[PDB]
Amino acid sequence: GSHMQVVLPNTALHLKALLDFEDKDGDKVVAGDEWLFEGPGTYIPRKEVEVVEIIQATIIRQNQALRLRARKECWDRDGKERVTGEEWLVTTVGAYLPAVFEEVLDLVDAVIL
Repeated sequence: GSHMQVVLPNTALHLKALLDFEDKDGDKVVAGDEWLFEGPGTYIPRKEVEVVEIIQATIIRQNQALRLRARKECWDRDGKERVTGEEWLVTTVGAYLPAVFEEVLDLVDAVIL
């Protein structure tokens, strides 16, 4: 195992959230959630989730941003199993964060000056 690491060089890894979450509101997970993690340097393997895959940085620019939206309905970004309507935007400077259930919709050049 690599144990907790340090702020990666603008890279991210895919983690799988393993936990029994039963909610009567209409949304519940059963040991089967997974998502990408940018800058997981301080990420540690906790029973709650488990390291699934890893990704280095090498594709974005210094301002280009990538807005991605969920495709299924179980990929949690900050640990909150959201639905396909949930989406997140990546603002890395020279990297590449391929989500798992969230696909990209387009590109957005950020402002440098």
